[PDB]
Amino acid sequence: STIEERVKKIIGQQLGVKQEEVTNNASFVEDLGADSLDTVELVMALEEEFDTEIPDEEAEKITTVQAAIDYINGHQA
Repeated sequence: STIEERVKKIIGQQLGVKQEEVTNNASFVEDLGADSLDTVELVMALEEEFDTEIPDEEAEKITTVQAAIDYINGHQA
């Protein structure tokens, strides 16, 4: 669906990066660098995309992007 294909973007923009280096198994946080506009942003995005205030507690599990997908999918599957 148009959830993941967009997720990458969210992380590709939110975190602030290009639209190519975005994969489905990269700890953007440490891997790349998301210690400011990581969740604080991703949340809103991933939130606007549907509705799920991804809490840091659970955000630490979405360090990457895929998790952010399997997460939004693990809710409405």
